[PDB]
Amino acid sequence: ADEVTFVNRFTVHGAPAEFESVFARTAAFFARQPGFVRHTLLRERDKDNSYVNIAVWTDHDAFRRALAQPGFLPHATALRALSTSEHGLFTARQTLP
Amino acid sequence: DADEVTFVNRFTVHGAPAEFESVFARTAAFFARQPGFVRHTLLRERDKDNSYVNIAVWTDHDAFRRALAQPGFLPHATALRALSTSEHGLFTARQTL
Ligand SMILES: [Cl-]
Repeated sequence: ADEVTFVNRFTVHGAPAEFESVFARTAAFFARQPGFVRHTLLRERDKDNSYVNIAVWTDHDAFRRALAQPGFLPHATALRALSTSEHGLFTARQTLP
Repeated sequence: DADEVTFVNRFTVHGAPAEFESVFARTAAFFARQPGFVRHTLLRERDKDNSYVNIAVWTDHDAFRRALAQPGFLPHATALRALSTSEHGLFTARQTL
């Protein structure tokens, strides 16, 4: 299978510190799932309420098994309370180096 | 500031995706010769032919800006403008695992 990259754009409606806490707990959850490779949370420079998360998984099935975990639900609910999300699943076509 | 910057550029490709990808490879190689270039990833949305995201990391904003100001960037920018629409943002990494 090929690696998949999940890209999630967040518009944060409450306090960014609270969002980062909730996000940190979400990321720790995913980080102990089989097939998790890496993640980066990015904050937009000219804004205070704009974030993008990039998460890499070994394959599509590992990503969906993680998302299907009942243990994700509290994290999904908390994130939904604090933010509007637009997400997509991608594959990498070029990487340099 | 002196913070590492991550440039996120979302593209809708209206010409041939193969031509878009080829132009991008040459664009990335140009950037790879620029001081302060860290890494480049071109992502394609799964089961869309026409939706891409470039993630480009630079040691700081000034190194990025200077790269975009080089005369050598112009042919690449010109080719991308012929083939795609795009929306960009500049970000700083907040969390990583
Ligand atoms: Cl990442």
